[PDB]
Amino acid sequence: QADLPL
Amino acid sequence: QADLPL
Amino acid sequence: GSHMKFTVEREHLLKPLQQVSGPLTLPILGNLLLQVADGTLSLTGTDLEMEMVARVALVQPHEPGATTVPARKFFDICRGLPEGAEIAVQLEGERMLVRSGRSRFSLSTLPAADFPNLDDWQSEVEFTLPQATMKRLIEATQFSMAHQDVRYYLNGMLFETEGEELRTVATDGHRLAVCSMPIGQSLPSHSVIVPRKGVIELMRMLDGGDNPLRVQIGSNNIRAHVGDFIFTSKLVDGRFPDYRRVLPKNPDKHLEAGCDLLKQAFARAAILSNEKFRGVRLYVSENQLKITANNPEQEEAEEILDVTYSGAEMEIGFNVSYVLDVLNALKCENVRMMLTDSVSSVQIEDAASQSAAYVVMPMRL
Amino acid sequence: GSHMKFTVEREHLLKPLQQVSGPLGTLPILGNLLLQVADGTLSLTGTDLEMEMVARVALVQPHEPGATTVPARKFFDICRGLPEGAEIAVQLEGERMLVRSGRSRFSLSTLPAADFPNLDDWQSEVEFTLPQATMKRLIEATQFSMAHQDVRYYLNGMLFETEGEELRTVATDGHRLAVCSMPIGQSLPSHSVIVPRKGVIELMRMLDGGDNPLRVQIGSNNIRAHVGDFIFTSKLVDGRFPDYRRVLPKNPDKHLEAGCDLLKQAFARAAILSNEKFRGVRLYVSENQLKITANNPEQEEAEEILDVTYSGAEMEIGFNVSYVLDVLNALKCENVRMMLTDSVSSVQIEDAASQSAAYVVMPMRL
Repeated sequence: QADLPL
Repeated sequence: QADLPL
Repeated sequence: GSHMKFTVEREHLLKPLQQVSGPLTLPILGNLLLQVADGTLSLTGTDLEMEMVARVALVQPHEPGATTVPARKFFDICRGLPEGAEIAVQLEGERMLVRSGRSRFSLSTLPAADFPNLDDWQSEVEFTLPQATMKRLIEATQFSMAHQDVRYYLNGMLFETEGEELRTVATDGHRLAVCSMPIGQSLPSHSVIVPRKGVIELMRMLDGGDNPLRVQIGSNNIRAHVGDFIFTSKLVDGRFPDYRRVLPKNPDKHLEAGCDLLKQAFARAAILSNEKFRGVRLYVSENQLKITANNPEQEEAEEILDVTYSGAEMEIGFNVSYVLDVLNALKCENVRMMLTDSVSSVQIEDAASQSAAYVVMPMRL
Repeated sequence: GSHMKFTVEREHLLKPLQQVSGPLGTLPILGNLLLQVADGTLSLTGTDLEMEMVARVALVQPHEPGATTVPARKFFDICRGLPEGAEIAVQLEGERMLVRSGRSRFSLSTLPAADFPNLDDWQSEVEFTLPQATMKRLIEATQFSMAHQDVRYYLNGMLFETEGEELRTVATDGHRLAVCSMPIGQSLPSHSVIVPRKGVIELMRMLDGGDNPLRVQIGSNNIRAHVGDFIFTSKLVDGRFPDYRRVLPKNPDKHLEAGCDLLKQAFARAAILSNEKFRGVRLYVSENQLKITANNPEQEEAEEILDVTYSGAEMEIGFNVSYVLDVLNALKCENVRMMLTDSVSSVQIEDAASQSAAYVVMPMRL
């Protein structure tokens, strides 16, 4: 899983 | 609790 | 028989798949056995103690053979397909393919030869009865079976044929339930103990419907046929107790009251009973029942009910969950409680019917 | 008042008792409800220290003022257990609370009312009203995307934002994001607050569907919702929430449109043969076609081919299928639009017919 750029 | 006479 | 293949409508596969999954540790036990031969697809599920078989007619061309596939995955795939879907199945090497529309699933398999079977056996008694009658017998007594008692024979239900009646008995050593129903046939006398997991699965296969239930009993097995399903279970060893000797002898105090009013009064008193011991005290007096409960925080519940009673005054203690279980099982207008003294069991029944009887041993409070 | 006493119809007490118990589930008094009687009103309060639920019950029969706290579950179960139409007479007797109805008597333990936790006084900075159905739609459209126990504690909740004439909710857990906005028909000041997840869930459970409007008051550190005879108050999460405007994919060059139900069912079947831990599915988009593939460590495989509307460049992209299914289940519409960029960038998913809500899902490495 990749992270959303928050 | 009492036991039934089985 | 090396290249199993079949095509079936989803609607003909769903209920059989759900049913055979009932008995479902060891990898093979998580799989269903599929067998195709001369117009029939057979589906089997087992837990080694019991087995459930479903027969599905194959009206479309098919090729014989057998395999085992993960039950939950195969069911979920078929259930997930749209209403009216045609499901084409075939073994391809060591994989089982499931195809419908433009949906394709490749499942792992284990060889059909590895699927465990129950030993061969012979039937001694056979009878047919309505599903509704078996449902009534089981529902009337199932709650009184023991769960993990050291007396293994109590972790199940006695099934007994006597005269023209079929009877169920269940007891955990504290309380007992007995129900008998006439089944319009003269039967030999036989008594077998069905394991509690087997009782649950027999119940699961009764769809309420008019398909009759055919029962076959052996010395070490029981088998039930309902529609296109066949359930077989091993029996439990041991000498089940005799309910005839457990019923209170000559109860001299008869109380009658509305089932719902009695149930609701016990249910409210239970709120303030000890969470572990669950004890309630009953005080019977002329046309009155008083129920009291207290817990270690010294909280107290008291219920006073008008009842029909004209015997001697007495006080008796009970586990309220055992009383509530009986009242919940009765589902009738009026209940009769037959008492003797503070240290003897109570017999409880529907005031209008003697088909079922319940016996609860008191507590010393 | 030193001798609290009231008589109420069971039917007027049941729904308020069930509702105020919502925040309940450490400090013993937190397992109790606060009962307060004064001038024709019975107030019932439940709290978990972060939020509180209050119910006001009009007392039409003679009563005596006072207050106490009683075990919530036991008091509710006694009232629920009583027959339809029962009159429930309650009174404090020393340190016990007595509950009487017909010939049923219950003596309950108490803890002092003086000891019941109270949230600090506060001033509202914004106030507005809206239909319960509108608040329910905003929360339901996004609540599934909140984080549960993330270290970025501001993600374990939901952003409530007023902008122009709109109320907006935003929820994200760092992998996916949901945003929904609805018109209020009132010009509002600009405010953004984070409601704790437990508070969001309780607020959602308080919205009885009915026509009673919802009045919302927001302070710097608290939020309050008034619905009928109930008042929900919660502390806010003191942190900086991400900006959804910067999370939405910039210029998605690939637009796919398909039936919501058909896409949902295809993902739901493919999910069966996905890895139980990682839940990965592979999507291959090509001219008017979507192919969904899933495989697991046993090398079992699911493949779904769907006719869709698509005319962009071919691409493959991986996703956690539970995140995709969560979005499709939240959309509840006829058609969906998926807006893609590349294999390593987020996707935006929306109802093809409405821009009220938007969903953003980050892919998995294939």
